[PDB]
Amino acid sequence: AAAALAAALAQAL
Repeated sequence: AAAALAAALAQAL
């Protein structure tokens, strides 16, 4: 979950 959510953020921005 940590990685999944971190990555979401990265892509959005």
